[PDB]
Amino acid sequence: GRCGLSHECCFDISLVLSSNQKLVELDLSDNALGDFGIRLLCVGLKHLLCNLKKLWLVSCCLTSACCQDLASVLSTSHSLTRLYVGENALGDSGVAILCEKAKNPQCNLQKLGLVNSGLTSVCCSALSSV
Amino acid sequence: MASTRCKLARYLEDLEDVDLKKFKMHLEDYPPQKGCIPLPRGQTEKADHVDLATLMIDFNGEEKAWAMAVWIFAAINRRDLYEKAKRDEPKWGSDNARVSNPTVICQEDSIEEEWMGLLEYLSRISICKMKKDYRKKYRKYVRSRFQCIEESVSLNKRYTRLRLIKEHRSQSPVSPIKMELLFDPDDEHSEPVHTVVFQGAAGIGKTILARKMMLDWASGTLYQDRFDYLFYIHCREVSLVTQRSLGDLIMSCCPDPNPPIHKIVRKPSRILFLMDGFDELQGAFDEHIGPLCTDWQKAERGDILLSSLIRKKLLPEASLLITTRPVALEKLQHLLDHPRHVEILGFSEAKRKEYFFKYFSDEAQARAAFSLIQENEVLFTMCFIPLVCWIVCTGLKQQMESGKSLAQTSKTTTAVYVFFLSSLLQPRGGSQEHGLCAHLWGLCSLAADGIWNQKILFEESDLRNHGLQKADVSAFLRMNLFQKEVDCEKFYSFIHMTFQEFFAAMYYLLEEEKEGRTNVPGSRLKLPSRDVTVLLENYGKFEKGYLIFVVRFLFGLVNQERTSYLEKKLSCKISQQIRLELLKWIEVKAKAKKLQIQPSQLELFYCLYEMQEEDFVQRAMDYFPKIEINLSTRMDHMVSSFCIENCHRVESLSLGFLHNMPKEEEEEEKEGRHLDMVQCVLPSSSHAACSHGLVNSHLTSSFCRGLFSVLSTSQSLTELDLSDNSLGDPGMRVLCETLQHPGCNIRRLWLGRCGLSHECCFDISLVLSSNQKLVELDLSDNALGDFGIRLLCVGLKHLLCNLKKLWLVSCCLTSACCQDLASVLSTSHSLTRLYVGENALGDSGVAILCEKAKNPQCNLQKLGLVNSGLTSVCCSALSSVLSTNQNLTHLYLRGNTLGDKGIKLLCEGLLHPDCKLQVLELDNCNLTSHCCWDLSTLLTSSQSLRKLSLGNNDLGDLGVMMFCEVLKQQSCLLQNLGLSEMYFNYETKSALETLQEEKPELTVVFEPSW
Amino acid sequence: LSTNQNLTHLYLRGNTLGDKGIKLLCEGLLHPDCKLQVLELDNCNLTSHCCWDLSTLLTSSQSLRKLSLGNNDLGDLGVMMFCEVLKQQSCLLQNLGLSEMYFNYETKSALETLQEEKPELTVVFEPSW
Ligand SMILES: CC(C)(O)c1coc(S(=O)(=O)NC(=O)Nc2c3c(cc4c2CCC4)CCC3)c1
Ligand SMILES: Nc1ncnc2c1ncn2[C@@H]1O[C@H](COP(=O)(O)OP(=O)(O)O)[C@@H](O)[C@H]1O
Repeated sequence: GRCGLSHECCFDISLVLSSNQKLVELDLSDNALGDFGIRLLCVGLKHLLCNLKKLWLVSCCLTSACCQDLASVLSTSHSLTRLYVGENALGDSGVAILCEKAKNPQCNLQKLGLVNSGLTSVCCSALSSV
Repeated sequence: MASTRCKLARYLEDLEDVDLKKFKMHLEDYPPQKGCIPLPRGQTEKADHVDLATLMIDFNGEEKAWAMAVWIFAAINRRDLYEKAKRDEPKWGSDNARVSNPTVICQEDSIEEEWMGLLEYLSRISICKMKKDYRKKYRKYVRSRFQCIEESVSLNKRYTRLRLIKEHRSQSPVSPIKMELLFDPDDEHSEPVHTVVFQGAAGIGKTILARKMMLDWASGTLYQDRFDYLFYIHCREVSLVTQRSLGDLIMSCCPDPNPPIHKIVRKPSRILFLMDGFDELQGAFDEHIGPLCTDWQKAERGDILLSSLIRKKLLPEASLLITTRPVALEKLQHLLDHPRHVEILGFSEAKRKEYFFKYFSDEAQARAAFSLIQENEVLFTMCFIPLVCWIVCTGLKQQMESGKSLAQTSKTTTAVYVFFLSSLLQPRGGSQEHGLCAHLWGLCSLAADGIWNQKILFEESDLRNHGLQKADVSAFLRMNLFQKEVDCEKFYSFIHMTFQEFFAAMYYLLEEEKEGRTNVPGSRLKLPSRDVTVLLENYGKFEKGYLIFVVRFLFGLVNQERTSYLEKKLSCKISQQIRLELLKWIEVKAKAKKLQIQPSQLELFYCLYEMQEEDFVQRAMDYFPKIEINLSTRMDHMVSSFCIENCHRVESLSLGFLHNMPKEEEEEEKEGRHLDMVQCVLPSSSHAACSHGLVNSHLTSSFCRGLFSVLSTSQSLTELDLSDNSLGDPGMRVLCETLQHPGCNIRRLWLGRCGLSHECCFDISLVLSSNQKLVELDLSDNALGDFGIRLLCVGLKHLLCNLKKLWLVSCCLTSACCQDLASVLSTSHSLTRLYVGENALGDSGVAILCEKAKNPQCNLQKLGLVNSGLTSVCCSALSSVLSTNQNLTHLYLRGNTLGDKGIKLLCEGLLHPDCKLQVLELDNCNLTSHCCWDLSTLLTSSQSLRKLSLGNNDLGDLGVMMFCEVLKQQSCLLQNLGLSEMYFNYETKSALETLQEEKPELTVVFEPSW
Repeated sequence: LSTNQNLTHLYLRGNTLGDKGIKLLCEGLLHPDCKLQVLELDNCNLTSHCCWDLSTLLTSSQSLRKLSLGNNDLGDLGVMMFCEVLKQQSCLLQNLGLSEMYFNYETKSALETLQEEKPELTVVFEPSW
């Protein structure tokens, strides 16, 4: 966390997630990476990687786009227990995808970190059903 | 005699420097004569001649200042100045002074109060009165000719801020410049520029815009008040052979009983002519007619008057605004230079609703009808070019006067027109006695003559010839709502030129009222030929208005099923044989000549789009594998998408900016032509600047999803080109999913010179993994970087042996990527050619690029390393590469400095017999005569090489001489040699031709040779 | 040119004539008794329009050997007719020189193939690869 990493690393970190498997927790908070990074990290999250339960990704200067990416992995993730994606630039538009993924019984997530994300009341109608 | 200061300054110039010093001292020490106050020492010494004269006047007054000078000239003994001062007595009026607030010695002094106004009124008599008389009149007059009928009664309420993307110079800043400073250039650039032109589709509203633009500025309205006059001229009244002067043209706008034109002949470039519709110009017009016009008042020919006006040779400073039809641009564009092209677009989705906000009076009228448009998306995408929206709202409005709307069946532009006619011909048309179908033919006959004889303004003079001048046409007039009042004097006309061209197409199918009617109103002659082949033969002529809609509407009309139960007054086998005739027209165009004025491929695609149902359109679409089109709006994207849905097996698709497609020449094998640099000239750093701040919110995931959905259904398509396209990474993701489809079948894909980056390279790597059947990729000139190379490599090594060539030049690549390119080539099966030149690899980068080439698995053959920045230090490596590689045969190195030290190793690099080099490029390599002997020795001793290039180097007379010894050594079984770009005298050429004459085996070429 | 039995060469590069003048040039060699073998018309301010006219003479003229026409508005359509010149077997010309105008692939496209087809005529394209 809090380092200066970016997307090229996220390619390398995605390869690391694919090869370690025994890795159970990762903190990338406060690292200014963006969305492409989330795309590559997701192809990592979905290969020999059910064991990953927690992921810290706050303040990574992430736009809403990444939400399309976070949905698909969570749409297939086996044992992702906690997610911390707050304080990034997702917005109510971004979470509109983040609520679609949560309808399935396969969603083994337990916690959700959305503090200071900039969301408004319009997004509550969605997560209420979630 | 206005200024005494200037005269005193001239006398100060006359004074010698010693006399001037004495004059200053005397001015500072002036004695008290005639109440004269001496100048302060600092002011006198610092002041120049002009300033000192002003300071002398300011200190005491003009009369005292001159009197002081006369005394000083005598005191300084400047007799000539003293005599001149006595000889010349200037008038005491005053010079220009920045005393805006008057100041006097008395404490009360003076102010900018009423006194100023009184003085101004006393001295100012003509300027203000003349300006006032010229202004108010012109303004109110130009203002009251566009309203107050008892629909054209409110115009500004019908504004919209219509789109105005002004063509950026055709070889990013926004600057919409809609109203304010639209004529004004950028910083300086071109201050005296006068010509601006508007490009818009037929029916956009360019005629409306001029009326609005007049109406805006016809009240000042915070428009270009720094511009004095505007001149509206629509070419409906203007015709050939008129022999009328500009003043006659000017007095046409405002018929002044006492034309002040002598005062209108004032301040050129302060007056603007708003010329309207080049399409409206009817008749022949030579863009470079022989006779020339420069006289403003001479009664000259109508086209000649315009000719001088368009060339601005008459009235050299007059500004001009010309609404023009895009198809007619080439005439004026060749005619006139530096034209401010302005693309104008119709209403958007929301704006179309906002038009109904202007139009409709109730939501149940507005909201319900508009809701129908959204469901009818084919109509909705057709709801561009606001004229069609006018048809939509008006026609539906009338339907509400009788019933409820439906799907409206308006899937095509023609379907919009005919549905409008059906509601139009409701009350009296149904009865046979008052059947207007024969009268519909009557107006169609008039419509046909409207362009066949170029008389839009037929007037009562010709309507009586074509039909019932009083009784019947009055209903049609009231149905057409405007046929006479536009001219306002006596002439009669039509609503718009689309209607005239629409009815012109109808008469062709109606067999001219069948062959069993006739009954002409005196028209035994002047019948345009019922044949349609002549229509395509005169197609594209300005004499006939380029005949777009006439031909275009024919396709929509001949829909058999549609018009069968719509008209039952339709054509016969004549239409069926017309289709074959029209089929032949489309057939010949693609096969015979691609270079014509503008029979565009998309323009034909518009035609086939109107003609629904598969087979005829299929035969026509299968007449061209060369599809090179440009797109501007959803409708253009839709018609292109729909037309390609037909047929299959199509070879090549082309899109994007284009208009020039260099720097992408394929070489294949055993070619005499290779890929060479172009880089254009003008893109420079502007291309990179546009790639970052492009924005373009009007371009989205749409405009592409549908079009590429056709490509996903390619059905045995092979080649796709996307060069120069402004397609960014999101569109690239859509294209990659499209390619992923098993049914894409695409063989080659070109995306060079675009603005792509690494996110795409992730998507392009996925595409390479999924297509496999892709055999060639061009990513040249795309600023991507190295991460992209890393992702592209994991792509190159999965289900991807088939890829043989890859173009990656100018991709702003650093050396790092070389570590990546090595590993893939260390494992690549069938990568035949590689182009990675002009990137920032350096000798450090190629140090890896040589390591990979040692293995026998390296099935590479060509190598593009031109302009890569490499130096001699890297030659020691690649020298060993060539001997140890059994497949490389070509190497290109033009523009890269090596020097003879590096080239020395190159000969050793081919010294080994197991070398398979056939082609080498060494032009502009910074090479000298010294190494020429060394390389020549190899050339005789090497049999594998075929062609070599060595231009732009220090070959020298002695060096080029050895090529004769090469010939004298019969081992010179080379195939080609290319030298160029160096000036020499006769002897270099002298041996050249003789040995070229002697040698037919070797194709020696000297480019600068005669 | 018609009335002279000895003149065989004329050089006119850089001199503006325009297609109106060049139109008469074809007529100027229309007479069978013309003995012109070399003509220079590069940089003559010439357009594609007259290319058809001069081409007609080229097929119908046997005396001419070499011609130069660069730095003029030949156009894609105009340079195309040189293929029809080849397709008209009467094209027993000895050389042809065009240069100094940028075009896209199609101009070069037919060039090499017909140069490959034709060894009789020494067609040369200076800016060609
Ligand atoms: C790009 C190219 C060559 O096709 C082109 C550019 O401008 C023209 S044009 O012919 O002069 N103008 C029009 O065609 N306007 C128009 C259009 C449609 C439907 C209708 C109209 C007029 C009323 C119905 C569909 C899109 C264009 C052609
Ligand atoms: N800004 C606009 N607002 C509303 N309607 C418009 C506008 N511009 C054009 N129109 C419609 O277009 C028709 C006239 O178009 P016109 O100016 O003749 O286009 P063009 O000059 O391209 O043929 C009118 O019936 C009008 O309803």
